[PDB]
Amino acid sequence: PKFKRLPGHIAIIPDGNRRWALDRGLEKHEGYKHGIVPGLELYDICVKIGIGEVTFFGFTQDNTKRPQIQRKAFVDACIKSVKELSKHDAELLVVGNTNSDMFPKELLAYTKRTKFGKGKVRINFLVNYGWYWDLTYAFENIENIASAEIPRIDLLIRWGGRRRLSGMLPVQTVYSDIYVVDEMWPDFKPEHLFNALEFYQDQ
Amino acid sequence: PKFKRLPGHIAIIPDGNRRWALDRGLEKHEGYKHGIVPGLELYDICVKIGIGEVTFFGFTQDNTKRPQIQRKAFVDACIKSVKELSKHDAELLVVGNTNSDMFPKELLAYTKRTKFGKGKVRINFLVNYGWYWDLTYAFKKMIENIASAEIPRIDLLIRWGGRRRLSGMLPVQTVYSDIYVVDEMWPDFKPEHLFNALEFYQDQ
Repeated sequence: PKFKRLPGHIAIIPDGNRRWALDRGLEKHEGYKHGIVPGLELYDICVKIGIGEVTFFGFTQDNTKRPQIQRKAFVDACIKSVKELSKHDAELLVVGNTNSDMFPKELLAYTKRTKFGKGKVRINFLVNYGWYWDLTYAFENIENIASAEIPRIDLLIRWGGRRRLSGMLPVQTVYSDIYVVDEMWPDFKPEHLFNALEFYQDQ
Repeated sequence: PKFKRLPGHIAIIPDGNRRWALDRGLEKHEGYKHGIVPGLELYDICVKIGIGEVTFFGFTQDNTKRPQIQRKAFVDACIKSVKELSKHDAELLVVGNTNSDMFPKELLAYTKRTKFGKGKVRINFLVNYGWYWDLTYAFKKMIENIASAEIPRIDLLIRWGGRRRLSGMLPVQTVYSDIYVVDEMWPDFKPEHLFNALEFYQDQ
């Protein structure tokens, strides 16, 4: 799959895990564990076609107020995802509010950017993230927002059909092209990514 | 057209003016004036359906780096838009960087929210707006003191001309806005574009 122009940095909102699960007659929370392989496959594809940088929207400060069994499933999915990717030649950064009981302690090793393997691509995760916490971070210590190490996003791709930004990195998405996949994130398909890329290269 | 629900606050990016002009065989800068009447049409529909507040994306600091001839034209069209809306039942606020040779003097008067006729709808226009200028204005709860502070949260952003982007529109107020893209260029505005956006917003 050959492309006139590619984005330097792709933002991913991996939504639709709960609907995917109910839709299969599973419990809401059971969908998140099916989100991990989609993420590794997107990572593989990005390495092969040469996407420099990928940011995943993990979970916000508000998402922690969801039922416990959901929160634990989606937290556990983000941890598995970072551990797995660290096994596979990723430069990893986790941005989120570490000053919170809801920051998962297993990811404190990744709050400063860490080369793993040949460091093929920069992968960022928003984990216990909040746009308001991100922006106000600067008064307390705009080059200085929480998410300052995450650069401008060229293309944001959202699964699960909703057409909102959900407070993902307000500063870095000011001029980003947005593509919405209707399918749920666990139903990820290479062509979803390629269709976003076809769309991007035309802009 | 019966609605169970409406957005409180609609945001309009009236894009496509140049491509529409080129497509008619005009110069690029001649599209913007074909953008004025559509705006006054959108407002009349908002007033008649009960939309409370509409914010128009006029132009940004970035947009002024374009050639003299385009800048003059989209500034004139914005000035004419605001003057025309002043004749309606609208509470008008212009927001943007007034410490600039690029802010038109004729819109300074509108930088305080001003009720005309019966003030049936709040219209905000962004004129010499920049997202960086907006966030840094707070110079801690300083997000409540950004330049666009008088412009509340956006429920629905509707962009004409097929592009799915914010072009730096109100990063704070758009954090969770629903987004509807209309492929047709802004001067090809039809009531069906607004109705389709609101049906999408409600059926959500």
